[PDB]
Amino acid sequence: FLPFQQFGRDIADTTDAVRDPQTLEILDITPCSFGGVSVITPGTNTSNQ
Amino acid sequence: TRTQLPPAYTNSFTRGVYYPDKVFRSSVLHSTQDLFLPFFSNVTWFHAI
Ligand SMILES: *[C@@H]1O[C@H](CO)[C@@H](O)[C@H](O)[C@H]1NC(C)=O
Ligand SMILES: *[C@@H]1O[C@H](CO)[C@@H](O)[C@H](O)[C@H]1NC(C)=O
Repeated sequence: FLPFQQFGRDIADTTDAVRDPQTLEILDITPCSFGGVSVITPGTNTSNQ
Repeated sequence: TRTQLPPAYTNSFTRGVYYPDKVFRSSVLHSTQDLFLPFFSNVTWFHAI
């Protein structure tokens, strides 16, 4: 960043890079908890798996 | 011995542009409203020649 900036945004308009106010080191942000759970059932008549 | 001459008027040329946030932006284009210098405007030109 510039030596007066603290946060950084992208075209998403979201803050994705912050500056450590103890080291002056740029640190990226990466969310988690992505996606869902799908289940593959072969049929209820047959063995349960 | 203070001699006074009528003041003249000069024109702006794509100047008076500055940074309005500590938010880093890169490879992006966006618009914002704030008090800026109007381009190609007459401003007062002073001398001390
Ligand atoms: C399950 O399989 C058995 C044996 O083939 C059959 O008799 C029964 O009708 C089947 N049930 C269903 C609903 O698929
Ligand atoms: C600025 O003002 C002067 C004097 O009125 C005039 O001669 C000149 O054309 C003006 N220029 C602009 C940019 O309007």
